[PDB]
Amino acid sequence: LSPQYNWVACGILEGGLKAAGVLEEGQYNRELAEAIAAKGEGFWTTQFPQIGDWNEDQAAALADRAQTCGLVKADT
Ligand SMILES: C[As](C)(=O)[O-]
Ligand SMILES: C[As](C)(=O)[O-]
Ligand SMILES: [Zn+2]
Ligand SMILES: [Zn+2]
Ligand SMILES: [Zn+2]
Ligand SMILES: [Zn+2]
Ligand SMILES: [Zn+2]
Repeated sequence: LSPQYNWVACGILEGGLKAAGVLEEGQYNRELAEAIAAKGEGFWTTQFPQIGDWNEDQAAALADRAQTCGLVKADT
């Protein structure tokens, strides 16, 4: 795994997610995704469905990085 997947980078991720206040104990991938997407919900995402799409796709990407870092549990 390239330098972007070690426990250091993963630490930065966890730090980031705790700073955003989206990460919580016993959390699942999908839960975290909804949380990340809820934080960027507002004017741009409602008035523009595509930005809404982008938002959720990023949230999805981050929750996945989080899952690989073992920050959140796999879906059931
Ligand atoms: C060990 As902890 C406070 O990041 O769940
Ligand atoms: C997997 As955790 C949020 O207890 O460091
Ligand atoms: Zn914990
Ligand atoms: Zn998309
Ligand atoms: Zn949606
Ligand atoms: Zn995914
Ligand atoms: Zn932790």
